Amino acid sequence: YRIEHDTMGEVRVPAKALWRAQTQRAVENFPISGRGLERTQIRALGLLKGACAQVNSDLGLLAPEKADAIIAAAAEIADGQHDDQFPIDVFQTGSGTSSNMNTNEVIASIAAKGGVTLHPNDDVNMSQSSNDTFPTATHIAATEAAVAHLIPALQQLHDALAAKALDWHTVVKSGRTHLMDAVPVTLGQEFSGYARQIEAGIERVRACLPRLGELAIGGTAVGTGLNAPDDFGVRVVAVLVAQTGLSELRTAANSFEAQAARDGLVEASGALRTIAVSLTKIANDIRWMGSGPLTGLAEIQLPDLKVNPVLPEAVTQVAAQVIGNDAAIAWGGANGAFELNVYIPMMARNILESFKLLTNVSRLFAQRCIAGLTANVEHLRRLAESSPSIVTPLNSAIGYEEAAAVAKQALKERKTIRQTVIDRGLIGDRLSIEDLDRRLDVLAMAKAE
Amino acid sequence: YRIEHDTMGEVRVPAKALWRAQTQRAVENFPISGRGLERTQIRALGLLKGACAQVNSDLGLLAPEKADAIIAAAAEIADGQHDDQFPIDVFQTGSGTSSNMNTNEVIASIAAKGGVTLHPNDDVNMSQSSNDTFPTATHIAATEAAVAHLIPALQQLHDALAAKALDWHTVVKSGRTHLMDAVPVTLGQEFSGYARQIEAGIERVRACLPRLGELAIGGTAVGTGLNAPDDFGVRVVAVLVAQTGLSELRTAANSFEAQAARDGLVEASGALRTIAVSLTKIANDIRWMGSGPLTGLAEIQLPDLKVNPVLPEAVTQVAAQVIGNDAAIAWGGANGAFELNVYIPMMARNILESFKLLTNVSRLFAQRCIAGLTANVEHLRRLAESSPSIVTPLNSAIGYEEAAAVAKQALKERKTIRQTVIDRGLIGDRLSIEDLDRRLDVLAMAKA
Amino acid sequence: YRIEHDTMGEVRVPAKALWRAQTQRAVENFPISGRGLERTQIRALGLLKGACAQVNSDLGLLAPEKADAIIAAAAEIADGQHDDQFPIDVFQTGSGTSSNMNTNEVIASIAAKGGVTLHPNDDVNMSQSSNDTFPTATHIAATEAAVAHLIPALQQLHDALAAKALDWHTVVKSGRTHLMDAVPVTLGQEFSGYARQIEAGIERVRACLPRLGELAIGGTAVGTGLNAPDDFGVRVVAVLVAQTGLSELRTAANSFEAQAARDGLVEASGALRTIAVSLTKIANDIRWMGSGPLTGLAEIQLPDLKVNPVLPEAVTQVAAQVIGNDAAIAWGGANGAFELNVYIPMMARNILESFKLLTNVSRLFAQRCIAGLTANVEHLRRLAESSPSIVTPLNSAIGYEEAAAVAKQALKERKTIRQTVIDRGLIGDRLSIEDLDRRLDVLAMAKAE
Amino acid sequence: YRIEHDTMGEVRVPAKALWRAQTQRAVENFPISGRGLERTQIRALGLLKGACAQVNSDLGLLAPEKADAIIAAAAEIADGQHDDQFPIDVFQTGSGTSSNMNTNEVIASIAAKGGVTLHPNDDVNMSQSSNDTFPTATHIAATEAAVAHLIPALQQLHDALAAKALDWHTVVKSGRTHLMDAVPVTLGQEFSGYARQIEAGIERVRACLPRLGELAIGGTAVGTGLNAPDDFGVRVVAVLVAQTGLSELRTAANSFEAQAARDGLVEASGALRTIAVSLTKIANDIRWMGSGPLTGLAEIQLPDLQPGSSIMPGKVNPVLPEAVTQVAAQVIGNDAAIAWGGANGAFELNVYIPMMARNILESFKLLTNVSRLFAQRCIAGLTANVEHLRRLAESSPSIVTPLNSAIGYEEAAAVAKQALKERKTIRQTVIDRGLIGDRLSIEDLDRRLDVLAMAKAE
Ligand SMILES: COc1ccc(S(=O)(=O)N2CCc3ccccc3C2)cc1NC(=O)Cc1n[nH]c(=O)c2ccccc12
Ligand SMILES: COc1ccc(S(=O)(=O)N2CCc3ccccc3C2)cc1NC(=O)Cc1n[nH]c(=O)c2ccccc12
Ligand SMILES: [Mg+2]
Repeated sequence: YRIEHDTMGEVRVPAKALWRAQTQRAVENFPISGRGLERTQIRALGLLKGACAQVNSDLGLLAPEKADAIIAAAAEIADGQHDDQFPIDVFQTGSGTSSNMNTNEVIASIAAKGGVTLHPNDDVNMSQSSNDTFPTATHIAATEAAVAHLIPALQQLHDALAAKALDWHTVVKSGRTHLMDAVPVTLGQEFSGYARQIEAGIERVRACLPRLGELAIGGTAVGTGLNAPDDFGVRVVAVLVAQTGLSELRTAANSFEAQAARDGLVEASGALRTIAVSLTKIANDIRWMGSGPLTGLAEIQLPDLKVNPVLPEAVTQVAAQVIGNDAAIAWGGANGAFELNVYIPMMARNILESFKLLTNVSRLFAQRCIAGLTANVEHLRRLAESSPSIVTPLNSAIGYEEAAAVAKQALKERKTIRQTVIDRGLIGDRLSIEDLDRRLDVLAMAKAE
Repeated sequence: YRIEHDTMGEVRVPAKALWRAQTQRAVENFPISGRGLERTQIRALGLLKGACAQVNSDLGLLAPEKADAIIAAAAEIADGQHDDQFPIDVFQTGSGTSSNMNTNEVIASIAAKGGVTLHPNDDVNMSQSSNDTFPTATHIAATEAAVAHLIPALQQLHDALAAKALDWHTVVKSGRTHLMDAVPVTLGQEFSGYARQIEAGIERVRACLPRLGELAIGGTAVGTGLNAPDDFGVRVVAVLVAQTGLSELRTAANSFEAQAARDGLVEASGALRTIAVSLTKIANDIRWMGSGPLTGLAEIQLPDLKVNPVLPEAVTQVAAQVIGNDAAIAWGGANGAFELNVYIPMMARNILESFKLLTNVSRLFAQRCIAGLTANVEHLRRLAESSPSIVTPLNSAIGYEEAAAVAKQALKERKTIRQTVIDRGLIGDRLSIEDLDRRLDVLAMAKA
Repeated sequence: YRIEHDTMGEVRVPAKALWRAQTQRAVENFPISGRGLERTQIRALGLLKGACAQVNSDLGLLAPEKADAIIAAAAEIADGQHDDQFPIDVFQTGSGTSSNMNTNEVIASIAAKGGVTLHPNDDVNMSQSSNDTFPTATHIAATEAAVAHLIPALQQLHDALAAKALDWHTVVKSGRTHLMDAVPVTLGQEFSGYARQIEAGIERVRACLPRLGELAIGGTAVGTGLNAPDDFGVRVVAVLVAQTGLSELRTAANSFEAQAARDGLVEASGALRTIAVSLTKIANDIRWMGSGPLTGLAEIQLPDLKVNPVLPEAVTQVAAQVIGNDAAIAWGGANGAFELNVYIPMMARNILESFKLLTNVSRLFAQRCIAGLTANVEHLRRLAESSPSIVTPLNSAIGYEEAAAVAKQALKERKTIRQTVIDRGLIGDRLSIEDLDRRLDVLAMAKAE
Repeated sequence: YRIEHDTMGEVRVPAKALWRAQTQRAVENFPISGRGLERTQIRALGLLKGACAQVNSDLGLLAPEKADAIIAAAAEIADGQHDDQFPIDVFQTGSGTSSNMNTNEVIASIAAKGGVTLHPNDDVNMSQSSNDTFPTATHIAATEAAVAHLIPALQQLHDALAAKALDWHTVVKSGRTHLMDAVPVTLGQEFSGYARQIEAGIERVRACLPRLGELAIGGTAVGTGLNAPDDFGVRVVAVLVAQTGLSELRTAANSFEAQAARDGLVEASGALRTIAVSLTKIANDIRWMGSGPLTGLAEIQLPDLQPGSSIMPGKVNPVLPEAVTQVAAQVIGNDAAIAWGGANGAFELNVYIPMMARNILESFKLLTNVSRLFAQRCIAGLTANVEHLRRLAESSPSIVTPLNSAIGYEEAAAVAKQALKERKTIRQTVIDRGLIGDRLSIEDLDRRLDVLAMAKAE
């Protein structure tokens, strides 16, 4: 234990900890979840403190020797060497002040090892406030999770779904509407639908990026930029864009909206919620198609990990969590007051978790489920050919009444419509075998080649 | 009190009604909510039936006499002349087939009044299925609601907020963070923030239009187009765009996705929910600013309709409704199976209600609350003159070190920056009283 | 099109409208949804005004002739005679003061026609405020909906599920876990699970009644009872109980909690949301059981209204709406300030609609779906007797290696496990035909009563 | 590291790991959240495995030396000694079978260190299945969180709010409706409302326990009890109640409902969501009451807990109401996830258990922890600005009403007008208009304008 102090007085701190007194106060004040900032959030805070020290150096506001020590410690934090030094709960002051101070105190302690004296709030927090730094880090983490992780993961799932659409282009089967037998489709067509749902999901994430990428940096305490250079924002963003390659990061269109609200996180959660909705439909269909092996639909076989549909269950459970996280994000989003929205840590936890779950589960689903599905091709075609649904094209030749008798007999004898029409002696007067084969071609009915 | 014949018995229908037997069976099957389709949904079904008859006539599949009569009846339906011939509950067969058949039967009856006999299914439902029609009318209605009603209403609200941001550009007041006294801002700056939130809301709606506008029409029963002309979708969409002026209506990118899912309504509801979140923050700040006149902030006076903030209460209640509607839409969205999402009538009721509530309340908020707000300028300035100050704007007069000493002593002795500079005997050749006041001026601190 | 004079100016009021100037201004101020109060809310406002006039008369505060006029007018409103006289939008002032005034004006106008002059405020609103009346009417309406309408409807559905569970006691079929074939159950056992879900739903509704039936009446503007008799609450409640027979109605435990919050509505919506969850599971299984007639499960046939499962679709759509309404109620619930929660009309619309939809859809589901279901008995037994899941009790006789071979051949050749064991020549000293029959007794494996 | 053999080949496992092959496959199959079971779930799985081995011994199905070794290992898990041996993701197979096998394997590995061979499946999973175990452990954990932790934390907040209600019994202030000035109340009355909200919240938790405490144990794979003793459920329950003292644990009313659905978790989340709604109203009113101290309401002062700002050095923030409102938001989100998993079961099994368990147990923990912090570090230390509140109440136009019968509603309205315009008290404005006289004495006025009497405190 070692003694430290802040504006309010003196505080006991673990002796070998890189954090200081404000972080220690926050440890004692918020033992709520036992969970702190994620690696992506810590990395974001590191990048931002580095970019801030760079621009403060560039405007000759910060001595070069201090800027260099900050930039080196900030590199260390962005790299992941210091996660053990961020012990503050997610459920902290709603501005993220506490985690901002955590980053400043940890950076000061790293520089102190290299023999450089930094003041956490006069050097490491120079030209900044808690109010604009913690939301900036949150939007950097979210932008990076959308562009570098989620979109590529959904592109891999899209590609696995589109590959199946192609492989299964002629695998004709019974359509189902309302869960009841309908006119024919192909597994390919169904998988082209699933592929479109994920491609549309990528379009929805891309459409939110012009507002997700907005950074509050330079707005200071209330959005006015008081105590910061007038161009602090555009300079810090230019450093982050050059360092990350994330061209989507940009200065806020309005510095007050960017601090009074987190509407860009609510907007983004909407896209993730819509993806969760798409993945629920895709995973449900796939587990139903794999159902059996005797009493279910037995259309396809899932790869093993009689196989339980374990990846569909993970996907549907992840979707349920994204929906829950979405409601929490919208709740925090609505409840800002005046110059600041004080639900940032909670909203940050939820949107970053939704990004991570959808990313990881989309890759596992694509690789370990979609890629290895095998279709019961001949069985699917036999059912499609034996369905009362395909008798309609026969009504003009044999009449409604006889069409109905053919469907009833085909079902009762478990035979194809073709073999029932022959069995009933309808060939000859009503139509020829050539006519029957044209009318009952289930692949032509599916309007596939 | 006319009696009709159904293939499972007899059906008594009201004599003034234009619907027939299938619609009456649906009236009897689903007495759940006692609410039917809204005007918007009736209109879109009319628009769709007129367009389908036009293309069926153009392809020579439908005798022009019959097409003409369908087109005439459909135009009446689209023009709101029959909003009382659609008695089927919202909570019906999940394809919306019942409401589809309701539209077919009303058109048949209207045509019969002008001497033309139409079969509801073979003529009025020609080239269509029971599964591609109701989702098409739903996306027509939602696209029209977004483009012709919501976006203009939000633009009216944006423009009222932006007008106030300009009026109040130099109306200094105290900032509040965590509800606690903060450095100065202007009422103008806060309104510029509100205006940007509504502008971002319009951008959010605009961004969903490429998917909201996708129509299933031509996909038929399962998305394959069986029993429809190969170009039915593209030709119908072209007629609908021509008649409505809605360039946002488009053929589905994937005919299977367009019927297996309603992801477009889920996406759109997300934009409306975000708008509802923005509107809550704006309405809440405005009622708080008008709070009192004695026990509140008393920053502004709302127009009187001791004024209760009735329009902020209507806005926040609408917002709550849009959040609930949004949960219902997503729930229906997720629960499709194979070739058909069967939550369409419930998802339609919820998205179209969210569009209508946000449109109506945004116009009312803009016109009957925002436009008439008056600022208590002298009160606001007195709050600004009570905000914390910073020593930074003294740096050039006393130096980092003295300024640092001023901040420390102000904090320790719980004094203002201004009084601490005076008490330390800093007034003199280096800093006059005029200079200290100009350096710490509250409007300058707001950096307007 | 008759004319009324208002302080603000003249106001035109429709001819056969019983409302006055304040209601007309509200119609002009809030054109938002075009939907007004529901029949239950209007009846509750009538009930409350009658009981308030009865008590003001009993205490000597109101002339008997004025009290008699109010009680007669209020009875007509509570009888559903004036549902067209409440034109104000749900999205009105959040206390519901506009609707309270609407009731006062309608009563004054009904009394005017009988030669009695009532001041809407001074007489019909005597001892009441603008804030304790509308929530009192909401809680009366909700308590009545729960006790008189929803519980009976749920009891009807319970008894239909229980009746099917009894009729299907020995209808052995293949269990399903993860949608995959599992050891046997009966249709009866599954229906007994659905019955319990609905019985537990009735328990959930009964459990919230102690707080749902709490009435704010007598609290006046802020909960203190200023401007009302000290015993007004207990007196009006005693009249409402004696008149309606709703013993669940009670004074609020705390007069400030009853006006500052609508927590009892949020609690009740949670019970309705749980029922919506139970109904989703029941309706989804039932439509899945009736899927076919060829490519689906084909366990049961639903009665007509190849039959589409239209009532399970109505049920699952109602469940979605109840879930959405539940989210709106909680949102309004959380957002009260100080002495008053100003989301009452929105919360009232959503709770009373959830009660109505569940009541109506439960009765339709019980009568037109559940009562008429018919099981494919012989077919269910044949699949149960043909399932690889049931070979485990052969292990002690022929070994788990030979038992796996029997399972694989039964499935490939679409034969019963019994016929496959015989076909493979396993009958003999290690296994008698009677021993095989005991081992593969699928109904015994289900362990029904 | 150390090699093992599954029936799908060879698996590598951390050396100082007590889990075996199947847990390591699950670690490889499901890298989704990087978050595993919580301490309460692990303890519950320990309690259940020990109760099952006791009953299997009692019924003579499991050799006493095997049962004692499971009981000893299961007690180590329930005591929290092996909280690092459960690496499987929450986002696993929907039954919880992976986490069930994790428990069986860690128990087998603990017993091997003492010279006893346990087959994870045949001995540690005896009479149980892959489907009635995990939901049993979830309901144990959730019942224990409700009765042992949340209800006492709520009672502590209730008691802190009630003590303020009593201390502020006579602290008169203006009421606020629609955020506008209203007739007088006391700060004590408002706090009595907050107290009643938390008390009702405890009633709401109590009312769910008869169904939250229902255990699936003994139902086996599909709810029929096949491969288990007919009375396995009542016997395991009898042991769990005797050992834990948790009287709320009971065998399910219907064995199919208990595995096909998790409606008890949905029901309990509704109670927690209602508490989150109450806490939102209480915390929002409290931060507003403490707002300012110069530009806000300044009704009360919150105890200081850390510095708020560097730019504005002396600024102190309502950090505990902020933590409470954020926890509330998380409970509402978690509640939507639980209901979604709840509705989506199929036939004999609801396969959303691990996700529903994570969300309900977290809601219980956040509400417990934040309720105690709120009671101790915020409510207990609140101070009222008594003179400020009384001044506003004595100057309120709302209090002129009881002058009606003495001077007329018109003259009363002029007193309000004048007092409001000239920033004076109603009592002084009435004197300043020469109203004191024959029909209104100076003590009659003091009696009529008694603002505490107008609050009507019991
Ligand atoms: C999950 O659906 C199934 C699962 C397995 C099997 S199987 O290959 O193992 N199988 C077992 C039954 C059987 C009976 C006679 C001849 C051959 C067979 C072969 C069939 C089915 N469905 C059907 O038998 C469909 C069916 N057809 N025709 C009917 O009249 C009928 C009546 C009621 C329900 C369904 C139907
Ligand atoms: C919805 O599941 C079904 C629907 C209909 C029918 S039916 O009665 O109309 N029918 C069609 C198939 C058939 C084949 C030979 C002899 C008779 C029949 C009769 C069967 C089924 N299920 C099955 O055929 C189940 C099945 N059993 N054995 C297998 O190896 C297998 C392999 C792949 C997929 C499924 C399975
Ligand atoms: Mg004040």
